[PDB]
Amino acid sequence: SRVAKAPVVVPAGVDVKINGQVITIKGKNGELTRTLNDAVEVKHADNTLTFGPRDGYADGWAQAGTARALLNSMVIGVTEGFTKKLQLVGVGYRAAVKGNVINLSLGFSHPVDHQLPAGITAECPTQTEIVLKGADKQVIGQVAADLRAYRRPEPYKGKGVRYADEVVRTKEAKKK
Amino acid sequence: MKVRASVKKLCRNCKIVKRDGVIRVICSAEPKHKQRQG
Amino acid sequence: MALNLQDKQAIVAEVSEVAKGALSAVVADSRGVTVDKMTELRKAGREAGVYMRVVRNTLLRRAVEGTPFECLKDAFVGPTLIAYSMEHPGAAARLFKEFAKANAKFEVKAAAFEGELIPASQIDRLATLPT
Amino acid sequence: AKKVQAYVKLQVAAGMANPSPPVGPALGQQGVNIMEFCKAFNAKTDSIEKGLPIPVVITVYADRSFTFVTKTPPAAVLLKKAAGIKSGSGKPNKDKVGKISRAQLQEIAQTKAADMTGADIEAMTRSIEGTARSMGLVVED
Amino acid sequence: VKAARERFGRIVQMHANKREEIKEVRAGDIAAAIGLKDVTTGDTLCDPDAPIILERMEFPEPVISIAVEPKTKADQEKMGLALGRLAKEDPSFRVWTDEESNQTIIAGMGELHLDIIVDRMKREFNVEANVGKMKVEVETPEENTGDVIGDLSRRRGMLKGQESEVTGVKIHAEVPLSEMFGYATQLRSLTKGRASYTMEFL
RNA sequence: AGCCAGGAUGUUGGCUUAGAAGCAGCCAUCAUUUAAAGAAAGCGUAAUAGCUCACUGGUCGAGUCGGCCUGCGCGGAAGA
Repeated sequence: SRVAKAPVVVPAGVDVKINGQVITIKGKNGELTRTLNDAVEVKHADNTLTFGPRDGYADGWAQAGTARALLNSMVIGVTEGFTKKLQLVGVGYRAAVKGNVINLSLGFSHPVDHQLPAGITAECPTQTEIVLKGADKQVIGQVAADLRAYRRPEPYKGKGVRYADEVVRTKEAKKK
Repeated sequence: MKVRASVKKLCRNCKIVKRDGVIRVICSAEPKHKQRQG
Repeated sequence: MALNLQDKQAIVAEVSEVAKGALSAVVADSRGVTVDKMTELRKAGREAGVYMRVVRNTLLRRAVEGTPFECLKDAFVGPTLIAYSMEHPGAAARLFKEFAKANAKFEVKAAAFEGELIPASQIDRLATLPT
Repeated sequence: AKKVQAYVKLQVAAGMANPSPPVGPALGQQGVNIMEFCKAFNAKTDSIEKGLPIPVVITVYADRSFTFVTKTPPAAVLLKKAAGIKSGSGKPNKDKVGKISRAQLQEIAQTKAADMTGADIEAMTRSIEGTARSMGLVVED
Repeated sequence: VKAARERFGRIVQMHANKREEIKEVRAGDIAAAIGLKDVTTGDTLCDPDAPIILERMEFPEPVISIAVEPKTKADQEKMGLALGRLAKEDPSFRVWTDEESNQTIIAGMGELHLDIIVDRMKREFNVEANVGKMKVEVETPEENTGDVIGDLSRRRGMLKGQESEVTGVKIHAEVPLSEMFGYATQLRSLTKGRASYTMEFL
């Protein structure tokens, strides 16, 4: 509603292609396509984007705000890309990457390999750092969470994968 | 969590969310303040 | 209690104190220390005077409404907080000195020691008057 | 390299400099020893409170030494030895909570206006007047 | 130290368990004497003229007391001799049938210590026995204060002094005597095995 | 709503004068010192630090906040 009542400042240097309800963008980095909800109306109007209630739907403004947020995320994806940083607290937790299939060494008993989707560059600056970059907020977050879910941090020492910013709620075991 | 037939805000940081119709209390301060069904 | 009526009143109630006395001061909100800015506004109240209003109700529109009747350049208050410290025995007294010397140390920042010069005269500070 | 960053309020009445033995040094975070335990308080702890309450700050700075512009004669001792009645809060609503008068106010105004000052010498005087009056009872002299 | 007369018959110096009898030991050697029926630990053996004492007069205080009973009520003589011999061997392990009622109570220095004692009783001096059932002062690192006191307040424990030294914190607490029953082991798991205490009948 | 930050140095309180700590018991004690000082907010509460009761100044461009009555709904709601 408020966010939907605001123009997307699509800079010059990215391709905008709106059609029906299916939307497509083409920036420096990648290419992003998504069909908005039926209750959303879009228009360019001189180097920007609008989202309003297409008539005959009750949550027109809600769907319009969701679409505004999604289109901004896509614009800034193709503009500057996204980047998720992941850390590995835990003894000998390596995150070696070969090709685009991370080889997570969390030492359960067995090897775990994570097949990334298309659009994720997963380098490992240190032994215990992952840096997923790419041009789609949703898939980068979802793959970072599929990783972190391998070893969610524990409350007692924090062993496991965590986002670089994630504050873990470390707690005391017991009196003993 | 807690499946009390009456969920309430036990702390200040508890929030009432209605995912899937089910009215839940989720608290990002104390995990013992996690309740399920209004 | 910085409501609309209290603003309509305190705009003139704060224009008056700087329109009858000397220039006033303004102090931002960046980092006051347990000793530095606390005891510094203490010594400000001590030496400067017991009439200075270190409070800040310096909204841009309230300023343009109340203060700008005299010295109408008060509505640029988009900058930070104001510690209004006037001076009793003439213009640019110990309060102004302390503010101008605090804008660089002994405080967070004094917002360039704003001051209020009724003249807005040519480019010269009040220093060409020796004996 | 600053003033007290080690605020740990555990120090019995000023007969001895910050008496650890009594209340118990639960505030065991103190890096102070027999080097900084007799440097400045031992030599300037006479004309403030000799057997009265004068709360000591926790200043331990990184000049590799301990020194600062210490506060004035503490109003906590001024209004408890200038009173006669050494009472205060706790039993202020039943009986004498200590003595506080205009004479004690003038005393503290002319005494503790050196370093424990506020928005005036008279304003720290009103500070000492509050530390004397909010005891819960005063002698209306 | 004992002011008595001891004599030698077999002198054995060998590996941990083996025993290679020799004829004499010189200064700087370490050997095992035999038939030495009088000297306790830390007591000085010497010729009729040599030092009355040679330092070493201090070893710790037991921290854990439990009672014990054999399978048959009347093997308590066997048990008392076993626990007099093992007590001779370990000076940090007492035994005294407290004459409050009659109960033969065993004071070691740890739960596993007393396990070792009981299984040595069952194996060497074979008597299968099942074990059973003040102003405290504690030192501990200044990180486990909250839990040790939670533990002390968890027990019927009132406290005396909230004083912290410099390499830790000295806790003082008034707790029952029928209580705590394992306070050393509770404390050791609780304190990261880095605390001592004392509980001598306020 | 979202953003630039500021709470004592009479004050272990004059305190159950064993403090039970600028935010244990505690009485109450703005305590000028103010875009602020409560002798008590979650962190250590028995105690620092670094986020900080409270409060506001600075930002920022149209609505926002809680209640009360009411309709129709939602959970409560498991058996062969």
